[PDB]
Amino acid sequence: VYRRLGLGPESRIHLLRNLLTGLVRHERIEATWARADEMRGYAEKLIDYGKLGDTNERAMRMADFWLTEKDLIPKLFKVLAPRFQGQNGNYTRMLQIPNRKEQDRAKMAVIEYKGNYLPPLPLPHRDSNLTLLNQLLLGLQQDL
Amino acid sequence: AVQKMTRVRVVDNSALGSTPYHRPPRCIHVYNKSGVGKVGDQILLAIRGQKKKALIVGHRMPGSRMTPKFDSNNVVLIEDNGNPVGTRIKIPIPTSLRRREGEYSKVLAIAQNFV
Amino acid sequence: AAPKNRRTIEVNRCRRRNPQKLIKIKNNIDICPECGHLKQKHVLCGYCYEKVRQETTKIRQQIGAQEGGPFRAPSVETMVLYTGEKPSEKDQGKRIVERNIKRPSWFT
Amino acid sequence: RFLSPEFIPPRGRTNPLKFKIERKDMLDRRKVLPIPEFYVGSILRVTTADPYASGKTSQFLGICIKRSGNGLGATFTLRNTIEGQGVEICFELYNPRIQEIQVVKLEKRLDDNLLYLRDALPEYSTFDVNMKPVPQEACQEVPVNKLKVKMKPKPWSKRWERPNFNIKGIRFDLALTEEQMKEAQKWNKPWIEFDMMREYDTSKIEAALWEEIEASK
Amino acid sequence: LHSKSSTWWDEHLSEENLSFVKQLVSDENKTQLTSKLNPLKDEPWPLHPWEPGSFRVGLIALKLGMMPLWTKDGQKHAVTLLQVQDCHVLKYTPKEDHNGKIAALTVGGKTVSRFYKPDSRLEFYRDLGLPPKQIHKIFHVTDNAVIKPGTPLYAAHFRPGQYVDVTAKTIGKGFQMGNQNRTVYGLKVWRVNTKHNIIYVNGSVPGHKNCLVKIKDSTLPAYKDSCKNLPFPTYFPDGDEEELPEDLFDESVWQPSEPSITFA
Ligand SMILES: [Zn+2]
Repeated sequence: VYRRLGLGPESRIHLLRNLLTGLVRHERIEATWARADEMRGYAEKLIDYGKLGDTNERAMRMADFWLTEKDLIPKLFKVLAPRFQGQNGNYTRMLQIPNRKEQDRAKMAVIEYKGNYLPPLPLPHRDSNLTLLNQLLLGLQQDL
Repeated sequence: AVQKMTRVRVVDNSALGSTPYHRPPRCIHVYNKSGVGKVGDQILLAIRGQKKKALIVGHRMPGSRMTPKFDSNNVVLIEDNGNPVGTRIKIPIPTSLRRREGEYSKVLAIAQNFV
Repeated sequence: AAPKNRRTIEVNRCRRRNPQKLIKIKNNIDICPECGHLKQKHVLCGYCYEKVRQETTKIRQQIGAQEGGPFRAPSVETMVLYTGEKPSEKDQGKRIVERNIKRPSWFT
Repeated sequence: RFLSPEFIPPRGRTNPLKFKIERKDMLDRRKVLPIPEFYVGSILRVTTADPYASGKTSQFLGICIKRSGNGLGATFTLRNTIEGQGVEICFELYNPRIQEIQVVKLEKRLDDNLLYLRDALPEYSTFDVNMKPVPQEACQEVPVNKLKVKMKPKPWSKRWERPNFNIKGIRFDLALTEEQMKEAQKWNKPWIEFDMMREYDTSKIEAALWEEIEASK
Repeated sequence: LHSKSSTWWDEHLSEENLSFVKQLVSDENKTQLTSKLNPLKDEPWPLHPWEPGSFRVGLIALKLGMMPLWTKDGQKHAVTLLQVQDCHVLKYTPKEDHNGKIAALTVGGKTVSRFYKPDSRLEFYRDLGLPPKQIHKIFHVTDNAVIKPGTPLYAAHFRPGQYVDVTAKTIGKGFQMGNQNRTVYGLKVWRVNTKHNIIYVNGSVPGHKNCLVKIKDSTLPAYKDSCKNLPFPTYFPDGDEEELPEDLFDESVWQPSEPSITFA
């Protein structure tokens, strides 16, 4: 249930720790698809710790350990946590990007923090209902 | 439990068992189709440089649920004729030996302590 | 260990020209209306993504200069404003990033 | 609100319907036989029908050392020293042959598992079988015994000194030097305390179970 | 380019239309199942009397899991849980046209989605009027025991106290294996849950949890003719001659809520 990355399990935590810290600072990070999926679960769980409250000692310990840069700790409790108070989940959005042209052709994906101020990503749009097929289905819906 | 080697405590008043000896009483053979010896299984114990059959009454191996796990391996000496070598047994002996297949009435009669 | 005899070119040709060893064609190729370039069905367009990604660096460059120091991440929300757009009351109490360029059409 | 451990389901692919059916039978059995609330470290006396004996029941008294299993198959183990012999018996909560369950002394111990008590001195594990039940306070938490047991020589069943075990009821200082603890601490794995991949939360399940159990009543 | 392209059912389905499609599929499945609920009211094939040497059809069930079961003797017996889901007769094969020795009947259960299946499989099931099933299995059934296709099969076909045979594919282990059909013989049935169609069978069943299995009457010589005292073709809830209890227990089995067993 866990990918093998880095030179060891501790390196994976440190690698995951670095990735989590980078995401918070920028809110949008591009990395290999396998690594991005691995870090997605941790990011969502951290927001739950932020929602728990700043005064929570466990959250403070967790926030301090995971976020190397301490200026982010106020941001989590005063920017990230307040923003997603309404939402119950799905805080992180991960999308596929064309593979890197670095001679290794690794699978590339982009993971972003939802609600950010960054420019909107070019997300896919479903087919419009004005299409012939959709219109026919709409007629069936109306009859029913 | 008691098996090849597996120094056991001789819970008996038999002369060889009762008398202190510098080497512990180990087992040489298990009288069962399987090689594992548990409570109620005859074994070929060794005492005072002599080979004497012993009956296992307790083991430290994890057992089935609803049963007490002994912290020490206890055995009772049995003569060739089938009568126990010792006339009394000090450690509490489980009463399941009565229902166990074999001849256990003699040992149970000699076992005053039952748990 | 070496082969007992040289392998014939005819035998070699069959092995390398076997369909299993040939390059397979892909039927999942799609077109990007936005850039007019090709794409895969499960892969987003890259020509347009280049505009957004490189635009982000320009925004990030402005942010880096504004902060001016390491470990200076604000504890308040941030917003980006382009020329011709003025802060509103809702923008109060939020870090403001100013861009000389006009509001991009794609960016909303 | 005390929700017994067995009701809490474990993570896995087992069908939820099994738990729903199992809970109904458990609730039905609880009416026939009342299961008192108890925690590890509590001394209990349980009456069970004797299969070897004919029409004879027996009561065994011991300190609760471990709780295992879930659902109808949940079991609890209580430890005692009888005739100088440490004995631990595992009792299944819903076994039909358990006539009655009596909590002689309801209390909790420093650690949720008391396997180290085997390595502790015999007196900490010795309890009188005939000891009468002591009074308990309903609107209170179970008494928590904070006594730290003393261990026997270093050779033990498990390396309790290791941080992973994190035993808080052992007098390590008496038998172990601070340098030895540092050697044990080499297996700290500090990321384990911060790793969220090993976390399983049943609080929502526990809360949901409470209303369902009360509704059946 | 005039070349083939890859498409899926959800490629061009809009969010509003996609929600409608999901509702329509549920409606179709419900209507089809209800239509086939009553076999006796759908021109049932002639019923024949039981005689020695008759073979009844088997069922397909899902392996829910295992749990301990207690008997009135105080003994604890681990039992495995099998659930019969959407068991229906699909295709009847004549004796001569399938095997000169005996005829066979095809039964499938565990309905599956129609989105990611070839039209050929859907076409066959559309004619039968039932949603597609995960697995097709063939059961050898005597002429007297033949049942019209589309007849719903329920866990009540078997009864507590009857020994049964279960065959299932073993768990695959990869290159080191497994994924081979194996059969377990002489498994007694302890209890049947009518409401959820759960049969409680003694012993273990090969395969992982939630794995489909094939269930048929025990073929051991001792239980040569057990169908005499059981529903000879099958149990028909449509007739409803007498409603069965929700939970069926074997006599030796100790039901929960009974008095604590005392070994007197
Ligand atoms: Zn484009």
